Amino acid sequence: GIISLLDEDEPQLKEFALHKLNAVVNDFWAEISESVDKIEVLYEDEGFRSRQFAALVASKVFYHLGAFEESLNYALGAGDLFNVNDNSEYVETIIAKCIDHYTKQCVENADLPEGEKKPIDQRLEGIVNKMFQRCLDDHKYKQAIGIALETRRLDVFEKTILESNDVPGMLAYSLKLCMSLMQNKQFRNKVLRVLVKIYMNLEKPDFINVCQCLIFLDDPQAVSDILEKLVKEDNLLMAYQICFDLYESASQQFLSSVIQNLRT
Amino acid sequence: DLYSRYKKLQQELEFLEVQEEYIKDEQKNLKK
Amino acid sequence: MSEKKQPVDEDNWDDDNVEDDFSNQLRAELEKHGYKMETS
Amino acid sequence: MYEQLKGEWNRKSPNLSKCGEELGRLKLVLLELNFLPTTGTKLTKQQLILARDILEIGAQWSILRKDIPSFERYMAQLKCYYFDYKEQLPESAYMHQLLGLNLLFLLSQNRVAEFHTELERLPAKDIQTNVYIKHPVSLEQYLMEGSYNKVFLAKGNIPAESYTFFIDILLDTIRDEIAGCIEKAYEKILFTEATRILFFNTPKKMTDYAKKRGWVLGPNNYYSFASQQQKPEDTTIPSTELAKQVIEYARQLEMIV
Amino acid sequence: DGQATLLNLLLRNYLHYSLYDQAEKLVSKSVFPEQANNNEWARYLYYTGRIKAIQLEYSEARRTMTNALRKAPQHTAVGFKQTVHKLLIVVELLLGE
Amino acid sequence: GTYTLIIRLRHNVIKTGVRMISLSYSRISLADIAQKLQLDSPEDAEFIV
Repeated sequence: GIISLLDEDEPQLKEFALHKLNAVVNDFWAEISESVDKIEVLYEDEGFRSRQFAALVASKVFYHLGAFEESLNYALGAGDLFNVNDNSEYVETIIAKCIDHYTKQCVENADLPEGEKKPIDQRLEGIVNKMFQRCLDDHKYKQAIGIALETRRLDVFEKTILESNDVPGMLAYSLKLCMSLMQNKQFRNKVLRVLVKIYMNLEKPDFINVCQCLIFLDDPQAVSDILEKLVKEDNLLMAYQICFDLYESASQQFLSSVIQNLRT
Repeated sequence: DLYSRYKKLQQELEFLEVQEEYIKDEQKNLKK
Repeated sequence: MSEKKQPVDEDNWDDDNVEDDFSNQLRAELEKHGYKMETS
Repeated sequence: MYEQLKGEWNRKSPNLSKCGEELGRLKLVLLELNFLPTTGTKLTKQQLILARDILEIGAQWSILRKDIPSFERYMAQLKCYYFDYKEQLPESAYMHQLLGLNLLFLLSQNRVAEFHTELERLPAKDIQTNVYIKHPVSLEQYLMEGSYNKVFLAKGNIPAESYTFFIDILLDTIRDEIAGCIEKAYEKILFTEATRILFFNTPKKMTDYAKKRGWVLGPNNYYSFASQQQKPEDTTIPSTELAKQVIEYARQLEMIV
Repeated sequence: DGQATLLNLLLRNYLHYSLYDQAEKLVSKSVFPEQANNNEWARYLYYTGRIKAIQLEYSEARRTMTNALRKAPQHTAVGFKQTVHKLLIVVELLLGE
Repeated sequence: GTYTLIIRLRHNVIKTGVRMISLSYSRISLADIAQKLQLDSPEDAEFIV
């Protein structure tokens, strides 16, 4: 019945409309479902007192129609009043849009982010690390180890090696996970080379993971560098498992390549 | 763990996809 | 079996076609001829 | 009691400087209380009976200026006020003669599905009472069949009120109607019969139709031109569509799916 | 099954208080549940059959009237079948046959 | 609950009449079909046809 009052040109009746387009949005959802869609008219009409709320009620109404890109573009263009509420049955409806579209966008941004990159909204990436702070702050880290893979981002994953969860062997068995679920070489060696440098910058430098990564990684000089750190440290008992896992699990050509860096 | 529960379960969707195409091939090949 | 989940609550057909054409027409068509003998 | 209006509403102020203060006065109704069903505070109806009378007279003068799109704004608001199941006036001297007046203009708007939909509204008010709104449904009902002169008899009987703005669109919808179906198997007609069935004896309106279409002005003559010969005798379009359909047979005849 | 029963049970007085809501059932994605256990589908096609009946789409209605008729069990208490047996040839009397 | 759909059948009734008579007879006056169809008016007997 509030569909009739859309030719007023006093925009205060339109904000009286969106005053009624949010709270009782389910019974007239039947009524105006596909009939009238003048959200963009006042949302773009410089009689603004309705723009930063206008895309909210469109993002409500198109949901059970489907229209996840309609309510997703309006979810990004809805501003501060949209994401301010997470105490409903609607935050699950919108992060399943935005986080999924963000990470399947970031598959392309793992392919080609350089050149023809996409205009990622700061909320499109902002509720990513915001809800990721909900992951870090809501005590769950078998998932907070996971969404950091899902965003295809290295430095947030390197960031959460030091969190409210500790490292007994945590963040080490996660590479036993990622080695199993690992897709290609391209994402593999990038995370692989960056974790084993804070493994050397760790208090007790683990040797079997930095040997295993390097035969998984083809660095014929870094094992001569930490091998120089173990000759400089001068204990062949800890210069042992770094070297016989190397002889056991390395290639013949890889040892014939690393041998020059050992002897020099 | 819960993180492997989805990736290792779509892994058998990739593993699952090939087989109907396979019996699709053998469906004509056993005829001819 | 035969449950009907309930939300709300020959001998005949050739005869029924005789009713379909001659539903209510000339039922006692017996004396109209003798009534047309003098009018026709 | 925030009334502001009770002096100039009954007297004819035809599209004068009452309409803008009137619409902003309805805006002042909106700033005080929403035109919502107000299920809480049922006693309070200052927002319902008074503002509903104001909104129905505001619907009423909308036709006096030919405000066609904003007519159904106020009128749709009235119908949604009779959507309210609250104890108010079951009806008035306006609910029939305005709601079925909306039925009478929609009857002209040439939307018959929306014409019939509203019949859930008043199931008992159709025939058994409410002759004034029985008149549009019998009217468009007569527009269904070949009833023509009886429609002009309903132009001899407009009992409720003027209905002039709607019976003039009813004029026009007869004008294009038999301006269209004058083109039938009408073998020859003098300048009397088809002349005086519609409206026009001898103005140059008969030149407007007789030269707009054919049926040329002749020696007391309506010329029956009728070819109806060219478009039949095609095997080729059946030899294209049907040749498609034979392959559409053979797909679901031999090939396993 | 929330796709299924929540639309007849939605419909049951929306028809009795219907007007324009029907177009919502036209644009409804959940018109199909694709399986509704031989009876909710069966009466479902009838509940949407009277929709096109009352909103004047005749020939499309009568085939789902028939399809809604021919999917009902072998039980005797049949008042809804008394209803569809009537309305099924209401619309055919609207169509001449 | 069907009376508002029962009320519109007279269109189909007169289609039945004009199809029946138009099929049956071949050269009939319009001043006979309105009386046989009890139409009370031959002036729109041109118009329904």
